[PDB]
Amino acid sequence: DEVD
Amino acid sequence: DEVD
Amino acid sequence: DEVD
Amino acid sequence: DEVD
Amino acid sequence: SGISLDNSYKMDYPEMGLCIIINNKNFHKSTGMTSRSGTDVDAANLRETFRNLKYEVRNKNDLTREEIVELMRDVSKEDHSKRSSFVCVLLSHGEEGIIFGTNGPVDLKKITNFFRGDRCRSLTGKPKLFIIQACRGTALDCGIETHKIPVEADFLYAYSTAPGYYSWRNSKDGSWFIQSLCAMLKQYADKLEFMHILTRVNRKVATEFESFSFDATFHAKKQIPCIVSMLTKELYFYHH
Amino acid sequence: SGISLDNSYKMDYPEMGLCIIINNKNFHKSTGMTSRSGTDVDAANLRETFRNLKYEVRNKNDLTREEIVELMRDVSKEDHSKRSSFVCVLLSHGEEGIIFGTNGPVDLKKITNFFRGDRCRSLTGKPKLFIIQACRGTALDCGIETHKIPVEADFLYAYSTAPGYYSWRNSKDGSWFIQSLCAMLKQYADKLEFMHILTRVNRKVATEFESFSFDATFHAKKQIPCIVSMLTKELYFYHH
Amino acid sequence: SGISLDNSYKMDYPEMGLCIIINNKNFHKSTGMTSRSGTDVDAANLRETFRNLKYEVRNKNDLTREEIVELMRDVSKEDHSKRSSFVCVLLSHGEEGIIFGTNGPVDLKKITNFFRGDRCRSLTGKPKLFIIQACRGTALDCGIETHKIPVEADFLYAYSTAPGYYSWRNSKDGSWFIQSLCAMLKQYADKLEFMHILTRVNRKVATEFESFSFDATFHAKKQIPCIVSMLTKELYFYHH
Amino acid sequence: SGISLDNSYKMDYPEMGLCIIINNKNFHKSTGMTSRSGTDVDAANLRETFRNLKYEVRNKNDLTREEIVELMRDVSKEDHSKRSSFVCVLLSHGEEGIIFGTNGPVDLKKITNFFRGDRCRSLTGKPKLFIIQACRGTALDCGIETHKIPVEADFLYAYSTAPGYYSWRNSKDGSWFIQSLCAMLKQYADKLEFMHILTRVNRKVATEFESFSFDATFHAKKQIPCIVSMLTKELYFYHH
Repeated sequence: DEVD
Repeated sequence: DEVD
Repeated sequence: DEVD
Repeated sequence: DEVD
Repeated sequence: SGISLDNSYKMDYPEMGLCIIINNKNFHKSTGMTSRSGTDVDAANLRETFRNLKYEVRNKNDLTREEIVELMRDVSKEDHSKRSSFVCVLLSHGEEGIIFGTNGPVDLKKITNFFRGDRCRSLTGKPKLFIIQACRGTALDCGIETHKIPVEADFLYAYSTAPGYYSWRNSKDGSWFIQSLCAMLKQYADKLEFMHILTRVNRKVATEFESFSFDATFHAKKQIPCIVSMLTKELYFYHH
Repeated sequence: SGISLDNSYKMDYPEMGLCIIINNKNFHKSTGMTSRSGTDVDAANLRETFRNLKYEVRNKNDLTREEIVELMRDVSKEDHSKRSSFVCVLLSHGEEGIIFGTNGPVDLKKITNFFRGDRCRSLTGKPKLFIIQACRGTALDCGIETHKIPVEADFLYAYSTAPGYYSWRNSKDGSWFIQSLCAMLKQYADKLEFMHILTRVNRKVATEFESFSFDATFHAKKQIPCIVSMLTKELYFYHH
Repeated sequence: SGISLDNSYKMDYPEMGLCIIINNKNFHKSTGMTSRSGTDVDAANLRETFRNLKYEVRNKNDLTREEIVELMRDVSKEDHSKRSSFVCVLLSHGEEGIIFGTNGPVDLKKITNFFRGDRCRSLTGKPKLFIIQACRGTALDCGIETHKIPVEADFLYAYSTAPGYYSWRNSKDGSWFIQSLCAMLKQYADKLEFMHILTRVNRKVATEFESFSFDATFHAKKQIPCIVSMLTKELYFYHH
Repeated sequence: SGISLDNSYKMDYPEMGLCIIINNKNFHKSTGMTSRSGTDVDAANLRETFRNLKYEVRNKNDLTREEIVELMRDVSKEDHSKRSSFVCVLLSHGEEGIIFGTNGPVDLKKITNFFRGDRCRSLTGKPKLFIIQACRGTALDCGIETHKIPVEADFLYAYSTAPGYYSWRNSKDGSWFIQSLCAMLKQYADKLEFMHILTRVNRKVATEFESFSFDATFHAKKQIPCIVSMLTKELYFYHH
């Protein structure tokens, strides 16, 4: 999971 | 009220 | 096919 | 007609 | 174009179709049949109801058995190519499978056969609705406290009462069934699918009406209409 | 609380109800009736279909006319207070208004009468569905190219064929009607109202099936099921 | 029991919930803000509309920024366990993300934060609707010819106008948005899902209204409401 | 013809319309922006999803801010007369009101303005859908236990996250929002109205996803998409  |  |  |  | 579904009848033809109303109130003395007081209210209610649905309404009054057959035969010979459907309302005395002309019986099968898929080609694949207000027998409901397609396909018979039972008519307000049918079409024709409208008609007749008679035999009786569907698609009177 | 509508049957009782399946395949030699090959496929299809709908399914095979009457009478005497509905599926030979036990005829009216609003009080106001796969006559469809409530209320008779017509059954796949009914319930029971599911069943039977027979008289024939509704509310098998 | 679906909010709790209407018409002279003529018509229209939806309506008039915050904080501290939802209508002057108290600005985020999933536990999982009639900027639309859940979930912000735009109000009939919202709720609350009702509100405002002003800059202008949904289920005001 | 309703967009034009997918995965080193691992899965999922909806899909990868503007300007100059709608999907880094080209920011308003009712006449009155997978800020959701028409009308902005919040993307499965959107369109595009599909997307993202991070600050976080509708009619991807 990563943020944009 | 009457019947047919 | 058959009838009942 | 008026604005809020 | 996008995904297309074929679950509903195309009701956007140039014309909605004909709505033939056969209203038999006065019968020949020789038949021994009583006058059907209140049936004119039904005929008028139906005319207004179907007019609002954009049907070409044709009201016919006191037709003999020969006239009924001739009328239906002529209508079935018309070109219905630009019409979305066909509606026929029968208001008269009757027995199971029979509707009475002013001078005698007419086999319901004879009338409907004129519109069979193979006999009225311009109506093939289109909904053929027969609304029947007439007795289907002499039983009384006492109630209880609280490639090819079948030639018989695309027909809907909206009977006023259950098989084998009498059908009730109020001399002032009209028949219980027609009163309810018109009321539900007026309120839901632009919202609900036809079977759902007819289901509400069943509820209205079943719950809001009860007979009142000086003869105990005919007093406090109930009625439940009978929807007989051979339709193959959902039927909405509105489109777009 | 907010606005409440009473347009649909309450199907959230602790139990959905019983689903009685009477499967008559083998008949007594004395009756002269042929075995109904393919009916076991129907019985199995129905059992699985109604199991997924959470009905308490009870499959009965080869019952005599006395056993059918005794069974239905016993079932109607049960306490259905915690059940939302009742379903009875009849798979057998038949005539208009008759279903055949292994040793003789049973009046359909006799069976359904046990569940009348005034006779089976724990089912009053609840949907009573009768699914009937049997002939209703000997006609063949050639097709065409391209306070109180009525005791008869809340019944739905899903007939496999039109009145007066034979009903078709494939010896390997089962009856056209049951095959289609199960397929539509499987795909739409959690989405559509029952009448709309039955309408799709009518379309499937009417368009996807055509008889193949070595006897020209019985070859290339069609069938249209017949939905007979005395229901007073919309029927959804799902809730919430 | 039968198959159960969880696609719609449970709106059958003992109470529908509170409907707080903050109606700011008169502002302190020191702010330099004009009186909002016509807003009382909106407040009254909303009170009647939500009353018919069975909401516990609480009308508040001319609240300071401190009073607005205190009110919302107190309301968020109430026990909403027996309530199906929460509705807050804000009628006042505004800017993007701001609603004006009679004496100054109130951050919209500050108000809504009191009802977050983690701050108002008795409203967790229940629809929190914020209807906002206020400007969101100074732009004019000229138109054209012919385990856990997010704390921000279950909120619906029904804005009267697009982001960055002024919002229109008629001094006699009330705001275009509230007039339309009440009309659509009155006609469809017992039939359609909320988003579909709001879509009809968008159509009504977009097509039936156009400004008339003696100042060419503000003349012949249009408006489109803005539905901002963080709802997770379908919302029907009726049940059963 | 019969009664006609104008409550849904006409989606039966010869073509459904264009579906422009701008997929920015690799950014110029000078910007200091990280690569968006998993975005190719999103782009592929979207291409397949819209292909099944009969849209003319055009996938664009790693466009500079100048290329994005040039592309959207060119697309808005095309003749959309025979198209039912327009869809634009933006997959990239972002801030509130900004989408990032590979070499810098692009004002979202600049892109959408090309399709305004008065600027792209062949799309006037047709749904213009903008699906945006990008951050809208740096906030994290911790969650909680258990005549004329407006130029801004007919736009729908389906944002992946709430205003001011980060948007989550899984490096292997793709973004939470796009994964959910494609899954819901696949299951319901031929059954439900668009807003209802998006509501199910909100539920899926809100309930089925939770972040896992080695950094406590970014661990166990939630997300709720944000539907921003300026649509004036119901939108169904299917017709007839």
